[PDB]
Amino acid sequence: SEKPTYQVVQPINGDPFIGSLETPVTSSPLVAWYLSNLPGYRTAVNPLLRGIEVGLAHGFFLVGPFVKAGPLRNTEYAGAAGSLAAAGLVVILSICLTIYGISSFNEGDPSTAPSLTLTGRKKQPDQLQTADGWAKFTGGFFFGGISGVIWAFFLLYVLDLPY
Amino acid sequence: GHFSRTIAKGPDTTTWIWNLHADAHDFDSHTSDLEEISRKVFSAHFGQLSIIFLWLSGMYFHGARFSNYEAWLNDPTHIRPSAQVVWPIVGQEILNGDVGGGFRGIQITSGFFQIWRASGITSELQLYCTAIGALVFAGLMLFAGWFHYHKAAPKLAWFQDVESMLNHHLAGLLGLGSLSWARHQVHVSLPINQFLNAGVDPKEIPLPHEFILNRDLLAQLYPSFAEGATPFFTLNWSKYADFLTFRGGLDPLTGGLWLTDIAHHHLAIAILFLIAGHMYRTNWGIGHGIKDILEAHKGPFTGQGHKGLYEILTTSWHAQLSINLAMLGSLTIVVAQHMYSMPPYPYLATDYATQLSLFTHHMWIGGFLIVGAAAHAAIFMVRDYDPTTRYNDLLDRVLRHRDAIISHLNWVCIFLGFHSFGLYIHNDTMSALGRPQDMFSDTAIQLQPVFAQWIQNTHALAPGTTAPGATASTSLTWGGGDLVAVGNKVALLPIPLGTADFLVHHIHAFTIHVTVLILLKGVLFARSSRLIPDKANLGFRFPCDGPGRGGTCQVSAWDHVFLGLFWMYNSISVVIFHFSWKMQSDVWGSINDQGVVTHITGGNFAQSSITINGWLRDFLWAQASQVIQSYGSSLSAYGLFFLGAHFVWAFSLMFLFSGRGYWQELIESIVWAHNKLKVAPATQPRALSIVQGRAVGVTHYLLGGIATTWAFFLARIIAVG
Amino acid sequence: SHSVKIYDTCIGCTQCVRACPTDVLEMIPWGGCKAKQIASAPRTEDCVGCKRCESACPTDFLSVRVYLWHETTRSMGLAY
Amino acid sequence: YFDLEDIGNTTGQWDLYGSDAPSPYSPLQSKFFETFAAPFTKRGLLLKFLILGGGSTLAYFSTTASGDILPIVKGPQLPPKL
Amino acid sequence: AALYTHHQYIAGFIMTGAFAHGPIFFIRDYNPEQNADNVLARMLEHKEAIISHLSWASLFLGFHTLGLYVHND
Amino acid sequence: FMFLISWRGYWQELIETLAWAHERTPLANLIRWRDKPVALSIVQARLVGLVHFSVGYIFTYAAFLIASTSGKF
Amino acid sequence: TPPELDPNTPSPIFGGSTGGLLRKAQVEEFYVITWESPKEQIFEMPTGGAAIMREGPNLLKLARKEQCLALGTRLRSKYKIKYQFYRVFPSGEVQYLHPKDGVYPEKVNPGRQGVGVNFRSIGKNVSPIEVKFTGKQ
Amino acid sequence: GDFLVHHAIALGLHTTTLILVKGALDARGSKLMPDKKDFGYSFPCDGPGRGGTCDISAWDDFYLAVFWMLNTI
Ligand code: CLA
Ligand code: CLA
Ligand code: CLA
Ligand code: CLA
Ligand SMILES: CCCCCCCCCCCCCCCC(=O)OC[C@H](COP(=O)(O)OC[C@@H](O)CO)OC(=O)CCCCCCCCCCCCCCC
Ligand SMILES: CC1=C(C/C=C(\C)CCC[C@H](C)CCC[C@H](C)CCCC(C)C)C(=O)c2ccccc2C1=O
Ligand SMILES: CC1=C(C/C=C(\C)CCC[C@H](C)CCC[C@H](C)CCCC(C)C)C(=O)c2ccccc2C1=O
Repeated sequence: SEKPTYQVVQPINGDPFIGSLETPVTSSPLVAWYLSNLPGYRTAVNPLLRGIEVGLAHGFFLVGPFVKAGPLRNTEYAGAAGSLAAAGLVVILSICLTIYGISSFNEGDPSTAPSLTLTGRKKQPDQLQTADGWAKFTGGFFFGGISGVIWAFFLLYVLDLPY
Repeated sequence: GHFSRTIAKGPDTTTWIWNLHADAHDFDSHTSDLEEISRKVFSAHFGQLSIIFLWLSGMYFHGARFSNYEAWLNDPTHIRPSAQVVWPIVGQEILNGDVGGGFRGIQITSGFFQIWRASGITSELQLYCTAIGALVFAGLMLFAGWFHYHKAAPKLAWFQDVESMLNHHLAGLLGLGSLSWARHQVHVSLPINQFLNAGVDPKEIPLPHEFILNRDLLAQLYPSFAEGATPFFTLNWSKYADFLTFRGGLDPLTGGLWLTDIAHHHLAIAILFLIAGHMYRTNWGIGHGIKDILEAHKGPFTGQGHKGLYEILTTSWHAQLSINLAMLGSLTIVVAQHMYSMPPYPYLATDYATQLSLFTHHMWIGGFLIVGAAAHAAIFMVRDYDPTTRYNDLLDRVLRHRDAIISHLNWVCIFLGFHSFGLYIHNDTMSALGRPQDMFSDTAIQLQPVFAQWIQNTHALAPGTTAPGATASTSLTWGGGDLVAVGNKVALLPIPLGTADFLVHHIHAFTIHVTVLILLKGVLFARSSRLIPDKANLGFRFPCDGPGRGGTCQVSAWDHVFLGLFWMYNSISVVIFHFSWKMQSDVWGSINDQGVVTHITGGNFAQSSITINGWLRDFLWAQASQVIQSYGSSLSAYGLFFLGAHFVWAFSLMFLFSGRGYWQELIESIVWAHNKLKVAPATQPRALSIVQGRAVGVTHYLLGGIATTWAFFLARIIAVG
Repeated sequence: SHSVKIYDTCIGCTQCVRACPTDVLEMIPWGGCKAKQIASAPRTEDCVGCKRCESACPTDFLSVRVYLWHETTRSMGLAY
Repeated sequence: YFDLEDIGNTTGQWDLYGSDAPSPYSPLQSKFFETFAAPFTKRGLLLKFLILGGGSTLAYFSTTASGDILPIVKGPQLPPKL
Repeated sequence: AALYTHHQYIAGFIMTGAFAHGPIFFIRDYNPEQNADNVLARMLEHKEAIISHLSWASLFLGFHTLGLYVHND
Repeated sequence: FMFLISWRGYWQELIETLAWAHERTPLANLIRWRDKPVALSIVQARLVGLVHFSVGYIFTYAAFLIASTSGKF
Repeated sequence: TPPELDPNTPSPIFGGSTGGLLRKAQVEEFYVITWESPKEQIFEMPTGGAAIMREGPNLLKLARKEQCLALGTRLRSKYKIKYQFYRVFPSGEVQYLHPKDGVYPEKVNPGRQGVGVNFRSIGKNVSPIEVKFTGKQ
Repeated sequence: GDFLVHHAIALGLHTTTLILVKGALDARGSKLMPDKKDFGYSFPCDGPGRGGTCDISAWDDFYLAVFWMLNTI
């Protein structure tokens, strides 16, 4: 399907009766390559390892907003301890993750994820889903989140750039 | 139903009466003959023009016989513009109040007085003639419609020649219209007003026609007129620059735009519309086929594009009506925001009562017309959309990814709503808990609109730099250190933009986006939906498709206009509120001998309009005191209409919160009481239709709501300004 | 799902069937009226409950009655 | 054109969008994480630990010097009629 | 002021409930035959009389109370 | 007022577009709902709207009855 | 009557939309509709716009059943076209509904079975009664 | 001043009772819906057929009266 199409908006994976379409945003090698990578995606890899990447990244990100816009912006006493706040959020966010994991049982008919790639290769399964898999992932997130939080505080609780 | 025979047939229920008016102008439902429709609407426009022409005649007539315009002319600073007088019956005469000039009348806000001074009108004699000339025209227009429907009605082929129509309308009407008015200015408006600004008095001004005949009187001022041959044919044009300039800004004595600029403006506009008039193809070769040019645009993204548009916009009125309504409304809005910032009339800006009501009037008219674009766009989809005969492809895709557009627009509104209204709920909570440092304010965490502040900055430094010919600024809100003060009133002043100004703009972003959402959702999903695959067969104006599927109420495109109608109210209603407070707080006021300026509310906008409680107290509760204390005075009617609107408004909630099933059952008991006493009408009483009850509801809601502010505003600025 | 019933007061005008968009009703041989037909409601599973059938019934009060009961995806009219 | 009762999956959007990636892995540093993230991988056990981790909130508020819990001092208003 | 306003709204809602369980009685528990031609069953057979006069009494009060007010303003 | 004026069929069609969205958004596909998102029922909305109307009705006057009286005593 | 059955047929030209099947089809049900056109015509297609009909067996897959009938009822009008649709399911299976009898529901047929016919006439229904059922049996 | 308001309250009582008893006496059915008895106290409606049947259940009549009750109190 390249490249004298001279048009953009190919029907989704050749199927024009499934709702969605193909656009550069939907499917561009740059986007696709980008989307294929990352912890949420990257099937066939340990869930716990993925949660850590995702968890670690988010925890680190959360500190900035809480510290800067916190009720003590604005205070030595609350110089960044508010990061504790960022941490609390990941404690709560790990609950929400844990309870959601109870929508997947241990029987478990593992994986509600599709069983095939596009190109209809027809091969493989995902495994993020399922009770055991999801739980590992949360635990990674919790671990990743608390850490990302502490590290970001670390640098700030020293800093020098930018004051 | 007069229009249709079966419709006319006979009346058996009262529903027939309501239907009769509801589909009175629904011309495309009376015939399938396009030519018959087009002939109908063309004549209808004549009948319209007659009414507005008659309307104008009464405005000029009343200005002549029932106004103190002459009295206002000599002393415009503290004479109140008043037309129309009230007969002394059942206590009415109290509405006749002190307006100055030894005259008893109701103060007006239409702004005709400012228009008439700009036109150089000096006597009731002149107003009297213009009234008659308007009536004479009204007689023509009405007659013209009768002649083009019963005597000589144009062919469908006549109306379809859009090219020829375009060329004329933006040249024959726009160009020559601008040119013709440009002539009156420099020959009548400019000379006479020049005298008026010299305090010569109207009766001591020579008659307008004496300026035209002999150059002598017009040449002593503006000495470029002295040359009989004129430097025009010399094509130097530099000599003319005395009567017309690019000075801009504002005359410090009359508070309006220099007529010295408006004449030059129209002179440019005229030929600019005269040249642009020579574009489309007709008969003598030279020109464009709009059909051809439209076809040329196509794209990797659009595939075929615009192909077939010319067919659609030449066989479907609702398609053309939507486009026109969308921009004519949009044009009315930019008119409101150009006349406030650049006062084009003598002693207009000084008259605060007129300015508030002018800006507010144009905002509603503009707001309504845009909503009407949504209706006819949806009507087009239901009645005129046929892919078999008139495919576009542009329309396609749009329909193809319609679930996408709405879903995204749905998100933006939620993002905007939170990031607008939420900030206020934040400030309201932080202030209540006793922590103003926390709030989004200029004194605390500030959110400066640096982008808008930057655009204004470049407008200030524009004259001389990026605008050499411009001696002064475009508008004094972009001035910098300038200040015009006509009378003891402030005409205009640089308007500041702070964090309080950042919030309110984001509320307008919001309200407009939601209004767009509701209306656009109704147009795209007018034919089909996952819920209702055959909505197009139910029509454009239908109540529902039953309680099935969990409930399918207001799935019609009509009802989307119905819901978006309240939101357009919610929208403007807060634009006009922004205008009112900001102008009163940071612009309008009195200037002293030293130069100290005291504003009406005293700059409380910046730190009190960031709170909801602040609008409810410092704005509503405060500025209401006028309307609610207007009893026993000349502004008595506003106090009553304020109460009267609050009623027609709460009266709408009766129709909006209920359904016709209750009412029909109630009527049953009432019909019984009638049948007992032989007083049962043969025309059986029926409740309003499901859709009518919504139509009745929103009208009264808009009326009571709009009307209620009308009395709000007009009582406020008159008593204060 | 929804519960629909037909009554012998019917006259077999077949308008309830033509109105239905999900095909819940059908006509049936009967000896009760001049048309000698009568409405039937075999496929209530596909019934959405919109009462389009009722708004086509000419009998003094409806011969076909829809009683909104338990909700299902089909009755809810969901496409997702 | 391509509907196959045989495979109901490709017929539907059963397929994972190419965003799936079933590729290799990431560095051996994982051997570390797998060791120390294990107690949080059990689920239910973690649900509890976090809720009882709400014992932190109690501890943090029972002891907190700089939150407005003091007047600091004033002489109170009477005030409309005392 | 609080106590009076309190109980009047409490009394208000309660009245709407007494008038709500009324219909529910008619729909779910009312046996027309067992109540043949008694005072209860006589209310349904001249219901159009009670409703219409309540309409009149409501229309009467509203037309004048509002009328007298607006006049005074 | 929202639940009393605007009615269901508009909201249900709006949610259907949001259901499509969630499905076609990466990094969010992994999560799915256990309950089908639907617009509130016709009767439910009349209730929910009446509850809002009644709560605000009481709370507003309660805020005014107390404060205005407490302030002056 | 013997259901005809559908095996493979070409789909009408269209190019895609966002109103198509989505997940429900994968896990619950989806409906397909078949009709034969004597000409490569153009039809509206619900949940979208403009698709070429094609000439031949013509096979289309939709959801909700109702979408199919809407198309089918438009297919019978405008163009003199016969049509049939089924409910696919997620694990093969062959459920054929409509016409079914092979003759349209609006047209009386010889052996259908009444199903839910009350010979009492409306207004003669009872009042509860705490027992099971509602009285409109 | 005490005269006009007492009539306003009398207006509030009568109208509210009008709405409530009408819902009660027509709970089992009217002429627009003779078999309302078969649908229960609370149902959405009976459809747009026969002119339209919005808010026809006895429940809705209550829901309409709650508004009038709040006005009266
Ligand atoms: C929606 C409007 C709004 C906004 C913007 C804020 C903002 C704020 N509030 Mg307020 N608040 C609001 C509404 C709002 N509030 C309402 C309605 C109430 C009524 C209860 C309150 C009551 C309230 C209280 C009592 C307090 C605040 C406080 C605050 C401040 C800190 C809060 C915080 O944790 O940081 C935010 C935490 C985050 C985790 C933010 C994450 C969001 C990020 C930025 C999203 C980024 C999007 C990104 C583009 C995604 C795509 C990127 C892509 C490239 C990958 C902050 C300025 C506190 C304060 O200011 O004390 C002085 C405080 O004590 N608020
Ligand atoms: C000179 C007298 C005259 C007479 C005897 C007629 C007679 C007739 N006309 Mg003609 N008409 C006239 C003048 C006249 N017309 C003029 C001057 C115009 C140009 C606007 C028209 C445009 C016109 C059209 C487009 C049509 C007719 C039609 C008809 C026929 C049906 C009448 C009708 O439409 O229903 C109703 C009669 C009315 C009087 C309706 C009222 C409309 C007026 C203009 C309202 C005035 C505006 C009002 C002031 C708005 C403010 C209201 C405010 C108080 C709230 C009838 C033979 C119709 C026809 O041929 O049937 C198929 C038709 O299509 N007329
Ligand atoms: C460009 C101007 C324009 C034109 C030529 C039309 C023309 C038409 N419209 Mg449209 N419309 C417009 C603007 C316009 N509209 C705008 C801006 C909106 C948004 C509000 C609408 C919303 C709209 C809807 C919802 C509908 C139409 C419909 C129609 C068609 C027939 C309806 C009819 O006969 O009117 C009938 C006239 C009445 C029923 C009178 C109603 C009473 C009015 C509203 C009260 C006004 C109050 C007054 C101003 C102040 C109080 C006075 C009082 C106290 C005395 C006709 C083709 C109908 C249609 O189906 O299209 C074919 C339709 O249902 N329009
Ligand atoms: C301010 C808004 C408002 C007003 C004025 C009314 C008024 C009325 N309601 Mg209503 N209601 C409302 C809001 C309102 N309601 C709301 C928000 C709801 C909740 C959805 C209800 C729910 C409701 C129910 C359930 C019932 C009513 C009923 C009634 C009628 C009671 C009869 C009566 O006392 O006096 C008579 C009429 C009036 C006092 C007002 C008439 C308006 C003026 C006075 C008429 C004069 C017109 C004047 C000449 C202006 C002409 C205009 C010009 C353009 C021609 C009365 C018409 C009941 C009823 O219908 O009883 C018969 C009833 O069943 N209401
Ligand atoms: C951070 C500050 C920097 C600003 C950048 C970000 C702000 C602007 C937002 C980027 C939008 C991208 C526009 C690309 C320019 C553009 O529109 O390209 C137009 C592109 C061109 O198509 P063609 O080349 O085929 O056009 C010719 C033929 O198609 C027509 O004959 O068409 C499409 O993109 C189709 C899909 C619509 C795309 C929808 C995106 C709409 C964005 C909605 C936001 C509107 C914002 C308006 C604000 C005033
Ligand atoms: C009050 C109300 C009614 C009843 C209101 C009606 C029927 C208004 C129409 C009544 C008019 C005013 C009576 C017409 C009287 C004639 C004009 C005769 C008058 C004779 C002289 C007085 C001039 C509905 O039908 C309805 C339907 C759907 C949602 C809400 C409501 C709703 O709220
Ligand atoms: C907004 C709106 C919706 C959409 C409303 C939805 C989807 C309700 C969902 C609300 C979300 C979940 C947030 C609500 C949170 C509440 C505070 C619930 C608290 C939890 C318990 C107390 C129940 C309708 O479905 C509707 C139907 C008929 C008429 C009008 C409307 C209407 O106006």
